[PDB]
Amino acid sequence: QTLTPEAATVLNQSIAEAARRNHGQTTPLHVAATLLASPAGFLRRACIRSHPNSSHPLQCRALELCFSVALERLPTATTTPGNDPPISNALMAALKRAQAHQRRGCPEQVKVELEQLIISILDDPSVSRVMREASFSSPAVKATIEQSLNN
Amino acid sequence: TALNDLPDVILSNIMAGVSDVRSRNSASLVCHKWYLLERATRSALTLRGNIRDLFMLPTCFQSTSHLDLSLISPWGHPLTSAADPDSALIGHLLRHAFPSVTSLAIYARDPSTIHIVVPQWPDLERLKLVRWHQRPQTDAAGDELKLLISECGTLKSLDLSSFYCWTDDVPAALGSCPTFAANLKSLNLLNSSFSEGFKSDEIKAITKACPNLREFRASCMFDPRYIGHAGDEALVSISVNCPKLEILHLADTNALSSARSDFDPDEREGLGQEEAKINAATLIEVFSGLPLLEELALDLCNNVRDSGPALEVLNSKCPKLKSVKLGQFHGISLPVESKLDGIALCQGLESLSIRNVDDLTDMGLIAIGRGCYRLAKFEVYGCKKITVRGMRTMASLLRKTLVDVKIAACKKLGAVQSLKALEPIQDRVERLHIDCDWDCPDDKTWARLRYVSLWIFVGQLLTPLVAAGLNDCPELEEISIKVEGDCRVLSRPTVREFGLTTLLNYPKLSRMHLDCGDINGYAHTAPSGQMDLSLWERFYLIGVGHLGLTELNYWPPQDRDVNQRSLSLPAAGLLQECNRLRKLFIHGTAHEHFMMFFLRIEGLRDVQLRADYYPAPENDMSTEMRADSCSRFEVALNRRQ
Amino acid sequence: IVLKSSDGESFEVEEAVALESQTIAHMGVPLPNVTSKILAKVIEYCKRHVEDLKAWDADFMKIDQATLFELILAANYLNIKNLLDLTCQTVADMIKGKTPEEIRTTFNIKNDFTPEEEEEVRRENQWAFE
Amino acid sequence: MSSIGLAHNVTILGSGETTVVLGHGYGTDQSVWKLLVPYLVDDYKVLLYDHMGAGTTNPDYFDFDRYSSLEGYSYDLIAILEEFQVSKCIYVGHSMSSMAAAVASIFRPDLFHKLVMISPTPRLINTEEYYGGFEQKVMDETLRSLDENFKSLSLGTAPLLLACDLESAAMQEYCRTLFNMRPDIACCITRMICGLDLRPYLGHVTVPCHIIQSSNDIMVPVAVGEYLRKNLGGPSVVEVMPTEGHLPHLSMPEVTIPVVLRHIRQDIT
Repeated sequence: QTLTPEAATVLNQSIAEAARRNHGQTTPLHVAATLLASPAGFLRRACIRSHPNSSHPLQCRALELCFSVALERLPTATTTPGNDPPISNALMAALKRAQAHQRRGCPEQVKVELEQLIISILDDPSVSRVMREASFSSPAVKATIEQSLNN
Repeated sequence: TALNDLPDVILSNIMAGVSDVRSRNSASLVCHKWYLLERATRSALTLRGNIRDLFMLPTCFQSTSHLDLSLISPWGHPLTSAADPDSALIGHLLRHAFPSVTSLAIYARDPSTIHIVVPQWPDLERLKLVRWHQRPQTDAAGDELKLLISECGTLKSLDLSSFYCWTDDVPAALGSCPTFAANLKSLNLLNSSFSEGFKSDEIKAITKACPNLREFRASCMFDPRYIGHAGDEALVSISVNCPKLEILHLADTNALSSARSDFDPDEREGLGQEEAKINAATLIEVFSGLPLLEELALDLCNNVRDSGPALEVLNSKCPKLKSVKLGQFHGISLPVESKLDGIALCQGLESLSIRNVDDLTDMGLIAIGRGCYRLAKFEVYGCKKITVRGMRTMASLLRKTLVDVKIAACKKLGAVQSLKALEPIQDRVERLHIDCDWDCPDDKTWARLRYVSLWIFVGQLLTPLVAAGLNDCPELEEISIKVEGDCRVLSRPTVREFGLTTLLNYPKLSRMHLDCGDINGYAHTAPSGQMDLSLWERFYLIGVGHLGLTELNYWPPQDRDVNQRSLSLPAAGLLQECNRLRKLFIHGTAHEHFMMFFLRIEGLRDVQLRADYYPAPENDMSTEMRADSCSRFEVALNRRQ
Repeated sequence: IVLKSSDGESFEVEEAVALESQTIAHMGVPLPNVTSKILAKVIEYCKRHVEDLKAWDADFMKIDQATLFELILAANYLNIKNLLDLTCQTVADMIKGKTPEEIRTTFNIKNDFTPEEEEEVRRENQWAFE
Repeated sequence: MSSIGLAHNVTILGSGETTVVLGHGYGTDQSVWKLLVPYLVDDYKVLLYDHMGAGTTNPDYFDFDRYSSLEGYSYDLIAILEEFQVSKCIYVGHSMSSMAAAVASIFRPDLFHKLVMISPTPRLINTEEYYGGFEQKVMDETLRSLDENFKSLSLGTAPLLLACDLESAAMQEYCRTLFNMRPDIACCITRMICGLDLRPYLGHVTVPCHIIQSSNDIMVPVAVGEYLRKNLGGPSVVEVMPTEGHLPHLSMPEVTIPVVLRHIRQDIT
């Protein structure tokens, strides 16, 4: 309930994706792969802007590949799909980082916006490790997002 | 009970006690809990990497409060350049990787680097700027320093002791914003790279802009031959404008040189040896205006005579005084009969550094030792009249507290005489400096000696050191050797090697500084029948592989005319034989072929070429260093397994 | 003042020694969280602190690892800053100068790091000048 | 940029249509020109580079088969000139690099407008009828020292033999920089230089040459210059300057630089 309607929307979409595969826990990989979808999201433009080699379109789709195959390495859980798998402790750490980053950006003064959520998820070690072997840099795309936020 | 079962609060407390970076890295590999504790506990980080892969920066160091970006490879490379629009991203990058930075050290090669990186942390409290390269041209004075003044800034400490700039840049920047200058609680301008020190007007403006300075260090010009030299008026203005000073370090630029030929009055061709514009009454007024002073340093390259009354006033007017460093202050101790006077009345001193006192005699040393009975560190330089008897008696007087002694440039006190003088404190002294002078005419366990500093003239041998008296040092761990002189006039040494194998006498020796940077010779071409610097590097580095050194700092000798400090083939070959090396820092230049010699050392981790001298090589064209060579060397060293 | 151990043993404590511990000073006075040797080992150090020091401290800390753990637990319970910090520093000195496997051997810690995790942590560590 | 420009540390400075290419001698790098570049960038486009044997280049890129003869260096120079779109360049080279430039001009005359040579020599070893360098037995000592250094480095020990240990007191100056590379590369380059002989090819050089020599030089005889003026197939001029040492353009700039500039700017030869 501490998220904006768009952040909550993408979070429950990731939850639905996790329940489809019955893969134990809603890892940050699920929510990040959900970010890769929904082309209106800032993630696509950030990824194309960050890497000059990423200007090639299909390479961006390979990111989903680098998630999908990684998502193929998760043993499934013996539970009914009509339930919310317990979000991992790494996911909670990511959400707390998102809340903290939102807090530190307004010293004068909490619903987390989409972009901070994306930055926090990219901060996750597993997502960054997935992106690294795909030639993508999580720090680079985070910096690109944060610079674009200033506009 | 096991450690893992303890509450996490005391686990954080115990992990915070581990300041060794290597052991912290080891501890982070124990388990997940240990990894989290180490990552959330680490407070200081010195970044190690290349500019190219800065976007491979880890984000696990979210709790570091002190960040040092001055050692990013290539050393001195511009961290941020206006030629690349993406350089701004670097700012954000750093701001996102280390959000809790309160102290920052950064190599400020270009103004854009400052303007983009420094304002990232509004809570920044301490800032250190490093630049040994040339000053970029700006429209006015202090334009690059004006970039420090951020809106949400609260900078309290500014350190420019390694930041080369014009002395007009500091007052220009400090006068552009009263709030920034008023918030400063410390200001370090003690830079030896200034061509000439701060003028009198510049000192007045700096002090007037910063009325809240608790610490003030500056490289000033006291030579009266120049126009605008700092004198009595500047000191009085310092005392008036900054009544809260606790540390005051004023030195002539030449007094900060590494080479003794630049500040020693005897080794200068008649330079110095003339009175400065400093009176005893002026010093009395200055000391009266500074009640909170705790550390004082007046290291001048011009004489200040009959300064005894001022130092007597120091004791009564500065009760908190603990450390005094004097340069060419004469009449400091002139005892008559048995009454103490001068610095001998400052009974509260804990350390005292003395340089170039003509009046000082054995009785002066006796008076200093008898009066300053709390003295723990004593340094004397260039006193021609003191002898072994006075120094030995002074050491006996201070036997209960004196643990750090430096005896340099004393004509009647050589190596043997210094070691005989320090006999009463032989089992208590911890740090020791002597001059390796073997030509001075006229139960032995250094139980707690831990650090030895040696100065020796070029072409002399190290072998007599053991015979000098420094024989049994079970706890000696680090030795620093500095060699100075002009070898363009010397012939080839008759003895093949300098004698580093002598240091095999000390079983616990593991760290060394071999500073040959103040040797002037011929780099790649000698006129005729002369020897280049490679011969001397071989002479000095033979046997360095036999020592079990784990850390080594090497300063290659320089060719002053060509302004190069290149590593030579014998130097690289001999450093290659040090198998047990862990850290190797070379303060010069070396091309790729010689740098690749160091890959044979299996345990070598920290290798870098640090040209921390002025002027540093400006670009890859002017020297044999290339950015690609450094990057390839780093990649080859990290991938070693 | 007389203090009582968890097992029921009773010891005598000086007023300044009692004020050394924040918990004791702020509060018979039983102590059901410390053993008898805990008091027997902390009393002399507290008395000396109320009153050569380095040698006496080195002789004081020449104890087994389990005893040192009991001491740090007791200091945490008593909220004594000096004793807690000193003993934490002593235990931290055991960390330095050893490889991770040696640390696990000394402290009997199970290794749960997969090789990929170890590689990642070493890659992160390589960014620090040691 | 390109792979060729990165392998040779190519730097382009200055402006103007005329191009001056600076080729350092063996044992040094482009930095040896750091005193001459300021006098050129205002009215010339200066190209600096390091040949593959230089200590500032990647030792893995060194090809022992290709750089066993001067043709490898000539082809590398031609590739560098063509990669950066340089034509009718003025080549200023030090000893034994101007030979590579001359061979390249033989191969590609269009690339070179003039050649400025500092203490050049078509052959380093003196024969019975040729007095244009050093005796074979005096280069034998240098080769022996380089072989010893390579052997010692192979076994993991320090190479401790220097040019200052040579006896001739002129080989000490001439081969001072040959001990400034990796020992195996140094051996290969020194053997290639010793075996080099460009006397037959001198008649095929058509570009003008500006030979610059030191007065009564003890290392490379001045007579060589006259010999070159007899065998070159194109216009040639010779000048003598009161300098000494192997690197006059670095150690003695106040005398060498005016001569080099004069020969660069004057084309009549």
